[PDB]
Amino acid sequence: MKLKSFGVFGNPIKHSKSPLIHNACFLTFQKELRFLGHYHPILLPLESHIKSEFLHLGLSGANVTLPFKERAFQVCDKIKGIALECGAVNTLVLENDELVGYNTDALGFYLSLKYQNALILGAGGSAKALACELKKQGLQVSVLNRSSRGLDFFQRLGCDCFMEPPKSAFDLIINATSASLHNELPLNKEVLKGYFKEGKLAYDLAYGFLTPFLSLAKELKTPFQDGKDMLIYQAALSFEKFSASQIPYSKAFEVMRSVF
Ligand SMILES: O=C(O)C1=C[C@@H](O)[C@@H](O)[C@H](O)C1
Repeated sequence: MKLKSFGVFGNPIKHSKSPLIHNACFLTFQKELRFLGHYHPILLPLESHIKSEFLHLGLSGANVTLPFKERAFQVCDKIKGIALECGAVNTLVLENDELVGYNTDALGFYLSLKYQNALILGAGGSAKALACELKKQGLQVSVLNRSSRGLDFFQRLGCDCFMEPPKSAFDLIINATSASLHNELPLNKEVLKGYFKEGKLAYDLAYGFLTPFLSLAKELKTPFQDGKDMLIYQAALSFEKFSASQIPYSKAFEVMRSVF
């Protein structure tokens, strides 16, 4: 069989479940695809650069996760699709000797959501894609962080940006904190409790464990959701791109969800 290599770049990367779900898809769709893909986790040092490694490893495609999504937007050769407005790339595909960047987090998030406004905690690649998607949907979006990082990007989208927690009710409260595993509460406990009591959904991008952020929502009987569904939808969308759009995301999603 013709073989193709794929991977996920991140730091850390041990917890990624992308290899498990992508490999299940490559194994079954090799008949329709006429090639056998294999997907591996790739721990990249914080300063090494993505493009050199992508090419050296001979990859046909890759995902990018924390803390490299903004860098991926900068180093890819061409940005296509909604990524153009996300300031972040989580999917790389080698197309006619160009490293092309896409963003499947935006739509993956949308599809994961079964709301009028949202508060996003975070300023990295994930937060950026989510802000882009939520503004596109017609929600009011507030972004809360500890510094002015990413201010230009979020303000140009039309988001309200804060460093002090805004005294407002939010339908969605989203933990998209950057370069973090989400083991800790991202805000003061009482501040979170206040938001959760007036909120409709507490959403955390972390998956594989119940984050303290989600636990607080659970304890308060506020609806909550971790990042599993988003992971699977964004992965299925990436797989569609890895297949050169021959396998639609709906088909990859079914296989991926089952194996996860
Ligand atoms: O944990 C993972 O494997 C991933 C998580 C998200 O950041 C995704 O955007 C990324 O493509 C893969």
